[PDB]
Amino acid sequence: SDIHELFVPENKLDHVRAEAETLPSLSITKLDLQWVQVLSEGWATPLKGFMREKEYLQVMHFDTLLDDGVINMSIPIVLPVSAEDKTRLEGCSKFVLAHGGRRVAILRDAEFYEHRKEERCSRVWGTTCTKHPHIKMVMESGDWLVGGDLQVLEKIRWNDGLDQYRLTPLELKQKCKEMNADAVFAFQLRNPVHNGHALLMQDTRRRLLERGYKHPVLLLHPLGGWTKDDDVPLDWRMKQHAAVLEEGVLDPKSTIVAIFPSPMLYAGPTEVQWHCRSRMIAGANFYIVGRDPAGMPHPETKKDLYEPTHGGKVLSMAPGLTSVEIIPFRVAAYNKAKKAMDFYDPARHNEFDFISGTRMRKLAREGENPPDGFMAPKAWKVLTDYYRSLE
Amino acid sequence: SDIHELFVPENKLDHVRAEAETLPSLSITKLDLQWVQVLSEGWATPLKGFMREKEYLQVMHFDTLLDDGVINMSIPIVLPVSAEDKTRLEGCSKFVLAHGGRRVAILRDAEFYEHRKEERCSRVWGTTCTKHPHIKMVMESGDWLVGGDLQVLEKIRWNDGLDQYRLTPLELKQKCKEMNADAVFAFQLRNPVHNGHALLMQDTRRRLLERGYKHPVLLLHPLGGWTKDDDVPLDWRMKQHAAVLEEGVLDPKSTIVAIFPSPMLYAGPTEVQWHCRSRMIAGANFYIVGRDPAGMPHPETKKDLYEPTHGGKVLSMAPGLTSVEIIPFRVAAYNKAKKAMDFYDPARHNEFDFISGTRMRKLAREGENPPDGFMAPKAWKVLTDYYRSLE
Ligand SMILES: OC[C@H]1O[C@@H](O)[C@H](O)[C@@H](O)[C@@H]1O
Ligand SMILES: OC[C@H]1O[C@@H](O)[C@H](O)[C@@H](O)[C@@H]1O
Repeated sequence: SDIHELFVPENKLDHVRAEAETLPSLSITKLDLQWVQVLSEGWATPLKGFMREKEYLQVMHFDTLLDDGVINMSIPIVLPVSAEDKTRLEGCSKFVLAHGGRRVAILRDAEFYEHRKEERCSRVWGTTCTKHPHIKMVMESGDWLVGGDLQVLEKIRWNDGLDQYRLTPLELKQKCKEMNADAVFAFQLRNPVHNGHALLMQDTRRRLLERGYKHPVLLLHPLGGWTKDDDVPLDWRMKQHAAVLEEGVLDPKSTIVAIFPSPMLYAGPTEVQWHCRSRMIAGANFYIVGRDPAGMPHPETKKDLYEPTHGGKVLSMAPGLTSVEIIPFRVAAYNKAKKAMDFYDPARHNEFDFISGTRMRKLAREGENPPDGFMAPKAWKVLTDYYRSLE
Repeated sequence: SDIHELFVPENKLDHVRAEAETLPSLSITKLDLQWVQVLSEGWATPLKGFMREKEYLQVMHFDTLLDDGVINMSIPIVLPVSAEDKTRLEGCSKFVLAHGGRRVAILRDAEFYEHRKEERCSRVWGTTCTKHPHIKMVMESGDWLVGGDLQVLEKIRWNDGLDQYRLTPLELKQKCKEMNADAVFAFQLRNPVHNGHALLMQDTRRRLLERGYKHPVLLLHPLGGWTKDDDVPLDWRMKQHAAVLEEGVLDPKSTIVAIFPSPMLYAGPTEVQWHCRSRMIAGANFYIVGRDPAGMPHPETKKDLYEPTHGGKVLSMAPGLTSVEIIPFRVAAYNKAKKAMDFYDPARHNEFDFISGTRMRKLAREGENPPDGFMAPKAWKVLTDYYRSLE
C-alpha cells in the first residue's frame, strides 16, 4: 500500500538542482523521459530506478520483481545507452540525465549491461516483428542498458495544457479519499469512449453498489505516454472524454478522469499486467479489462498479434495482484430493437450492429452520424472535428 | 516430496491394454513419445498429462505450474495435433495415443486449443530463428495442441541396450537409499566427460564431505531424449562415461550413472530451470551448473544464442526451487605447469590451455592425443572410435 516516489525533497530541490549542474550528464530521449516520469511517481513501486541486470532478468523470465516478497512487474523499464556513452560513464557513481537542455534526474551507483535486443523483444512481445512500432524503437536503441538508483528533481511537466490531468498515485489516492470512495474501479483505454464502454463502466458501478459499497469511484484512466501513429491523439481523446462526462453518460460526481503517463508497448497479455498493477498502486481495488487488451494487428498481415482471450486469462493467473479484483470484459453493441447499446448475446445475434474505429472514421468521412445512442452527441462532434483536422 | 507417476497399475495393465484396442487413436511422433516417457515417470510432477491451455499459459508467462503452491515449470510439455485430427477427436473424452503400431497411453478429458507457434518459440527460446533445430520441429508441427489427463500403459522402452540406464525418479530415490546417501548432487550433460568436468564433480564431493555429509552421491545424468545432429550420440557418450568410471576418475562406489529421458530444447536459461527441477524430483539436493548451460550457437552467424552467465543467474532467482542448492559452474582447464586439469585463474592465464569439442575432433582427425591428464585414456579411446566410425 506504500508508494515509493523518487523525487528530491521539496526543501532540497534548489540546492540539489544547483549542484547537479557540475555532474557529468547523459542525454535521454523523449520516450526515456516518459519512463522517468513513470518511475518518479511510484507507478513501478518499489523499483528504485531504471532496472539493474538482475531485476531485468527476473521481469523477463518470471514477470515478478526482485523483492523479499512477490510483486508483479511484467515489463522492463530500462534505459538504453550507446557504447560511447557506456565507455564515458562506467565507474561514474553519480551522473545526471538530461533532455531538451534540462537536467531532470540523477542516476546513482549505475551498472551497465548488455542490451540483448532480439531476446528482449521476443520474450516481452512474443514476436520480434520488426515492423511493430515499439519493437522498432527498441531495435534502434543503444547496445547497452544502464540501471541504478534514480532521484528525480521535480515533477515532469509537458506544458501542453494536459498536466492538470497527469495525477500521481498519491494524488489519486488523495482525490479518492476526498470523495469518500470505498471502492475504486479503473478502466484503462487508449481510444475514444463510446456508449458500449460506458455501459460496461455503469454495469460495474451498479454491481459494486449491490455488493454494498456506498461510494464506488470510476477511475477513467486514458494512457498518455507514447502511442502508435494511428491512435487518436491524446489531446483529442481528452476532449472527447470530457464531452462524455458533460453529457452525463458517465457521472462526473463519481468519476475521476486522469492521464496515465506510461508509454504503450502494445504487448498484449504481458502489458495488461502492467496496466493492472499500475492502477493497483494508485489505489484501484477493481480493474475492468478491455477488448483485445494492449493488442494490435500484426503489421503487413493485419491479423491480431495476440489471442484475444489471453489478456484476461493471463491477468487472472498472474502473481502479485492479490489486492485487485479483475472485472471481466463484456461485449456491448448497438441494439437495433432497443435503439441503444446493450450487452451482446449470440442467442440474439441479429439485433446487434457493431461499430469499430474504422467504421467511425468512414462515417465521419462521408459526413455520417453513428446510430442514435452509440455515442453522446457532443462527444461525436469532438471526433468529427478531429477527423476534419486531418483534412 | 511425492512423485506423481502416470502409469496404469500392474494388476490392471492386461485388462486396460485389452480394452484400449477399441478406442479411437491418435498417432504421435517419436519426439512426442519421448515427452510421454517424461510425463509418465513423474519428472514433471505434479502435471497430470499434456498441458491444458491454462497450464501452458502460466508456464510461458511465469515459468510456474498451475497450482495451489508455487511449482517451477519453465518449458511447455504439449502435444501438437493437425486440424484434421482435432476435428476428428474433439469431444472424444477418452482416446489412445499410438506410435509405431503400439497403443502407449490413454488421454482423458482432452481439450484442444490453438498452437500459436511463433509466440511459443519467441517466449520459450527468446528467438524465433527458424534454423534452430528444435524450433524447426515446433514450426513444422500441427496448428492445434491437445491437453488432458494421461494414463500410460507401461514403461516406455527403446530396446536399444540402454534401457538399463533409464531409471525413473522413484528408482533413483531407491538407489540413493540403498547407498545410504545423505546428499545427492546432480550433473546434467550432453557431451563427453573430460577431467575438467570430473574436477568440478570431485570438488563438489569434497565440499559436501567437509560440510559434514557422510555419503554424498553423484548423479551423473546425461540427457538422452532428442538431441541436435552435431552432438556425440547417446550410445557413444554412455560408453565414454563408463570408461571414465572404469578408470576411477569418478568413483563407481559413490556415483549413479543414469539417462535423463527428456528431449533437449537448447533454450538456455529457460531450459536450465527444467534441467534442475527434474533432478530435484529425483531427489537431488544439489545441482551443478554447466558451462553455457542448455546453450548453442546461433545458426548461420555462429555466436552464442544466450548470454553465458544468464543460466546461472536465472536459476538463482527462479521460483519453486527452494529444496535445491545450486553449485556454481567453475571453469577448469589444462594446467601446463603441473599437468592435471585445474581450476582456471586469470591471474595465471598463460599456464592454461583450453580444449574444446572441436579441438578434440580435430585431434582425432590427425591421429593425435590430448595432453596427458585431459581425459582418461580408455575414454579418449572411446571417442577416437566414435570419430573413426563416421568414415
Ligand atoms: O499518447 C500521446 C502521444 O504519443 C505520440 O507518440 C502519438 O504520436 C500521439 O498521437 C499521442 O497523442
Ligand atoms: O540424444 C538421443 C539421440 O537423439 C537423436 O536426436 C540424435 O540425432 C542422436 O545422435 C542421439 O543419440
